[PDB]
Amino acid sequence: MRNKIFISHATPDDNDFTRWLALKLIGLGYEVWCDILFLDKGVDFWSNIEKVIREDTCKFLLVSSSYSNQREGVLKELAVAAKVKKQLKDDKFIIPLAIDEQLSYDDINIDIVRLNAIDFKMSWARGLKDILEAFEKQKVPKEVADASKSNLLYQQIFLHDKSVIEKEEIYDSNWLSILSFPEELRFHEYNWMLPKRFDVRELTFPAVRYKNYLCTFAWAYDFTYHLPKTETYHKSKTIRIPTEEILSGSYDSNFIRNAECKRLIVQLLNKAFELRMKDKEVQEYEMSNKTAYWLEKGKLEKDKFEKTMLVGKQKDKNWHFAISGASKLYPFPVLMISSHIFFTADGKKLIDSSSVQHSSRRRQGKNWWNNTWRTKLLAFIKYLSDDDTSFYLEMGSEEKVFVSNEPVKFKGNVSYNIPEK
Amino acid sequence: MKELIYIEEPKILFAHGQKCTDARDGLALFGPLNNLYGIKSGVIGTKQGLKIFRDYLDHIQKPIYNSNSITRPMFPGFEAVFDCKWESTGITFKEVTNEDIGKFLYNSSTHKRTYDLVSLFIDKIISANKNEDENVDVWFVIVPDEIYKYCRPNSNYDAQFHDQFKARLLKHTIPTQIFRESTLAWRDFKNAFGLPIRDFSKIEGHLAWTISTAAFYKAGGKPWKLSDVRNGVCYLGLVYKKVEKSKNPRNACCAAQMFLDNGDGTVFKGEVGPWYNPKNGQYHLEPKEAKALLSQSLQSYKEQIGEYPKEVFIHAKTRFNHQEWDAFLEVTPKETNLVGVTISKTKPLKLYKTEGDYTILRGNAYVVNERSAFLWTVGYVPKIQTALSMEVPNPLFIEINKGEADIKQVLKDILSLTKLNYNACIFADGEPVTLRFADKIGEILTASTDIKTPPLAFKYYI
Repeated sequence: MRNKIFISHATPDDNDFTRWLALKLIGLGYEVWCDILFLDKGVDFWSNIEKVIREDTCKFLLVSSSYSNQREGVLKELAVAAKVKKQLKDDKFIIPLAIDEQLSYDDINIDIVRLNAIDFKMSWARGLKDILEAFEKQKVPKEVADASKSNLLYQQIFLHDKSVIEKEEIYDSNWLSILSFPEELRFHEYNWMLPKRFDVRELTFPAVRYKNYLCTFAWAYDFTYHLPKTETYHKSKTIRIPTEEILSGSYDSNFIRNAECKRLIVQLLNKAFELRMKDKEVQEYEMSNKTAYWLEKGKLEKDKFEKTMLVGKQKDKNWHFAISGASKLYPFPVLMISSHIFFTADGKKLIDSSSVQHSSRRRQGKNWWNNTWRTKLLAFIKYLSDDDTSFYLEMGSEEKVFVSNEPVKFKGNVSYNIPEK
Repeated sequence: MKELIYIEEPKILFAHGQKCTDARDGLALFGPLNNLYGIKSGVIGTKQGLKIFRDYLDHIQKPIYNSNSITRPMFPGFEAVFDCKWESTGITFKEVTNEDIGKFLYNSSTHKRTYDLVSLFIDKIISANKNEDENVDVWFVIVPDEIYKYCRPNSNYDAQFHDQFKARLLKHTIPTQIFRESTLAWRDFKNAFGLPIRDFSKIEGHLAWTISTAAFYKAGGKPWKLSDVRNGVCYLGLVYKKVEKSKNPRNACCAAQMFLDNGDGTVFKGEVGPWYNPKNGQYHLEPKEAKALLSQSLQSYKEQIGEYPKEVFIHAKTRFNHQEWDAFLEVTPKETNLVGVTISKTKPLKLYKTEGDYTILRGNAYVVNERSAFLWTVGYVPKIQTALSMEVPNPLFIEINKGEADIKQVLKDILSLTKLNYNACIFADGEPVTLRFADKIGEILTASTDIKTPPLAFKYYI
């Protein structure tokens, strides 16, 4: 018995309305046939089209758009439709559905001009109501409406190739793990023998002020040259605290709180990173709250490290990849590197216009994707390496912290498929 | 290496009891949750503005496709998707002569001219609402471009047109939508080069989708509410704003945005006081204001539902100190569980895929510990085959600052809270809705410092 309602159209341009009406009608209680409903293909498609048109189809709507007016498939289906129309003696077997305004009345195919066209050009809902009225008048058998079948069909035909798959992936971050730390942190006895109002930050080996004492990663007698006034220090008044136990966080004494000690270590690491990259002949740019370091044009050959394009040109400007440093603990000891893009004109002198710099940063970064950022960050990390495995960061005369040059890897269990287009 | 867990995308409920993961497809396929008879429209502006609004209203009825039909699905038409009659006939029009606009457009003092233009709109709005026996749904204020160009800061009340306009009607409860002439008629408006100022030829369908969703919501209907729900759970978001005009630098104002299942939130206004510390730059409340705000929150919840909530979440951008939290805990009934979470975007951890130019999939999370974790809410998605943001995403830092709650449930809850934004029918947003509108609400409520209003629905603010 004939219950299937055929839709003919040109593909893939007319897929939108075809999908809409088919889904609404198949959720309304009817049964609809069209090319894009199955996604199986291969079973002698023309013979199947003949079989459904001649044997199973009840009504036939042709999308009388500009493209579908004379396409070979549409014309062939229309010829078979005329044959079966003469067979079943149904004058209203063919229903045109004009879906555009640019098709002139003279242009429409001769075989469909005579038949009454149900309007779909002004509004789709009124056209759907007209079609529903036509189907009530022509008394097509049907059951109750059910949109869950529409949901299932949309999920299984059109939400098929864009799902979540269980695939392993390896992601690279921008964090450097600290391998080893000095054995002990030393607090000295000063501020009665250094001059008052002293800026210890300008000293070579970094140090910080803690009320009476002086907190630094250095022995007692390494500051003689900077402060000749302090040569009288006796090496028996330096309190030493293991660093590994601070990392464990189990220290607790009236002298220092654990959080304050960790903050002092963070400041020391920040300063040490600052001077260590000062030694590596990279230019500095003082941002609003941090300092970012970049490479001058021509510092490295072809402005490239290995196979990464670090310094480039955009229009009448030169853009540089720059990095800024910071430290943190208690995920585990970590150093962060933050990426930035800066601009110049002559290759050495920065542009003093902040708004122009921001606009150029936006314009250049709009065309940078994940692979570019990852490769540039990896190349800049590798440029600072002293060994093949890690690079040292100075703590004192005989104290260093060795930071690995490979960021921490992350393992993911869910992935997708790269789109064809 | 470190392992990443996966959090599945939540589903939102739609018409006929069906659930979808994208709101646009569900709307175009099933329809909105609650349907109205039709939209009774009111427009105030010049005659040309009325003509432009009428033309656009007739235009959005026709189907309108987009260049990339897989990322930005097509718009069948307002009657087709929302099943409501938003027609260009039978609308109430109020006329503003160009001479009146020119009378106040040429004033030197920016604050003064902003005040006069706002009042010139507001008096007409209130007179039309009061004198007429007609019951208009929403008021569409179509404004010429020159006013917006000349009603912005640096061009005792704020110097922005949108914020002032939304603030002054807070006491009258009048839903208003502000449009420029250049947006509704982008094709007509051209530069000296002959090109349009605003090129919407590529995202016309998405623009119509957003406008239709906003108009349907502000008229009274609910487009969508999320499907997989925990019963009796409320969300609270705190907002602080330093008042610039105040002589004392420490004066600050607080507000609480309250959300339920439905995504139609309420706004509670707090008392202005010294909440800002200029030393370390963090905001904190005195005990009395905290008690008042929380008491109003659960009073509103009891009024809306009838029973005390089983759980309460207080999302904020900064950690809570002890006196604030014990003041908060003073008021809450003992049968309810309180959680206080902090969400901040300032943690610079970026994950890079080893192969392919695409970024990390959205939804992956790295749980640091049972109290703190990351969450990638703005990563890549396969549904539309394009990530939501450019460059490389920065994840949200979710740390349970106070109270005891499972971190995984909090992660799923915060991910679910990203699908409720009626102002834009988009796939998702990178910030939870409880904190997405912090700046807009704060500026709007600061624009008027004499605001003494009861709790109001969200549509009166946005």
